[PDB]
Amino acid sequence: GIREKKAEYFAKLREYLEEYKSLFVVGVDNVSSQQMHEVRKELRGRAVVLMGKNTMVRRAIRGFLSDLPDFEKLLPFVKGNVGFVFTNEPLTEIKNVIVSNRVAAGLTVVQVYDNGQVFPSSILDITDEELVSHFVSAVSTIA
Amino acid sequence: MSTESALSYAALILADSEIEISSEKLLTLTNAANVPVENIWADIFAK
Amino acid sequence: MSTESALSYAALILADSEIEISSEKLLTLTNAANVPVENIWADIFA
Amino acid sequence: MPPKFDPNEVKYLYLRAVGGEVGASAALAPKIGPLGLSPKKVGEDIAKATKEFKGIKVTVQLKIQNRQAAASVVPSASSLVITALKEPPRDRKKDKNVKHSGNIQLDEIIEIARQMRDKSFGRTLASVTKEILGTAQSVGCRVDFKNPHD
RNA sequence: UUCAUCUAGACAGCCGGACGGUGGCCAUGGAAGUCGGAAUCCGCUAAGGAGUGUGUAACAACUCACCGGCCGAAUGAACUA
Ligand SMILES: [Mg+2]
Ligand SMILES: [Mg+2]
Ligand SMILES: [Mg+2]
Ligand SMILES: [Mg+2]
Ligand SMILES: [Mg+2]
Ligand SMILES: [Mg+2]
Repeated sequence: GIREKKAEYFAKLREYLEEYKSLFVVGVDNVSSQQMHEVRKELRGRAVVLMGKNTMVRRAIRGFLSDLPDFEKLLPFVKGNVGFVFTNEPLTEIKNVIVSNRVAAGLTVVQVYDNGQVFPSSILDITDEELVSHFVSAVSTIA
Repeated sequence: MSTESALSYAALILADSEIEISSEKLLTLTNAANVPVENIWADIFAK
Repeated sequence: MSTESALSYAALILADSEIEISSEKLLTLTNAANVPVENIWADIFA
Repeated sequence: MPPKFDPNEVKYLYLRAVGGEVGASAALAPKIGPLGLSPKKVGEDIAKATKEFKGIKVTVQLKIQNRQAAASVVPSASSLVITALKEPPRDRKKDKNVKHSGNIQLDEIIEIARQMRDKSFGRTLASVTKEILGTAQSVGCRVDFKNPHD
């Protein structure tokens, strides 16, 4: 009955942890029912976002710590009011669909997953400025 | 810098700069970055 | 140069900047080096 | 050139747009008169949105879904009395329930005519759906448009 | 004592969301969830009733059912002597 539906959630959750190779941890503090319903329409193509209770995810994560292991250290991020955005797109393009659009006075990206990695979405906000002047400012340390 | 030390030792060694490239280096110099500080180099300095 | 980022890079990660932590580096990456090139990098260092 | 947005549904012949039109210096019977050029197809409830540029009679009556739905019934009469209280519950519109959701300008917010037209069929709380039918869970068993629609 | 809920996070407390078809249909001065007749459909959903109440002339505004954040382990009913 209620074991019924919860287990159905473990199902469609486990399925996204496998299929999609990437993941965002977004925070929807406040954020209307109308805001969310329109980040769907914006990301309908590639990404798909899934929501739920904290205590349902800390378990389901560990519920399969067997296979798919590096979702393990996703747990010290699945606290507060969090949400999941699974995708198979590049970095930058997705985050700005989220971080920006349908914001009023929007939701926030707090951590990103890509094959056992934990991006702060702050080392993702790169502009080839400290990355081009490191393939060159060290070339003056070579010339 | 942390994500600009071995990445610069990659921006002055080997040849190109693939994801499977620096990962056989930082995980070989007995001192890697953070694995995510590495995959970033396969994004912010492309081509 | 090639041994300029393997004998000057292993000198910041605690490694014998010589041929055990610079020439074997080429070996641990499938690259044909020489027993007198890193030595030519060891000499040019002085 | 000025700008605004006011909307008032229903549509009989063409009648006062209250105080919202008033403190704007449109007119009473004139804003209602330029709302006849709109209310013409159909003749039973609409959804008009009048635009306001200084004094502009822009009665662009945007498409009401329950209206493109109700209008897909038959015809008969127009006003006054109907020997009781009027009725309209028969229309087939089998492949017109989705040709209506197809007219749902983006909107829908779902999986094309699969979910847009399974809800427009639901919006029919007045007609009789595909030929001889009803609604409810006879929508979950639909096979048309969709792949052709999307 | 028994039965039911509960670490797959209950109960209670404070706190967030409380959506789209859509002012759904008859009906009328006007009735858009809320004087009122009959249905209670879908979408999207973690969740949102074609609507619990407050309220407007009719919208607004608030509230709630429903979901969540926080916490951390008990809670509900029927009994026995
Ligand atoms: Mg309201
Ligand atoms: Mg009322
Ligand atoms: Mg639902
Ligand atoms: Mg217990
Ligand atoms: Mg008693
Ligand atoms: Mg007893």
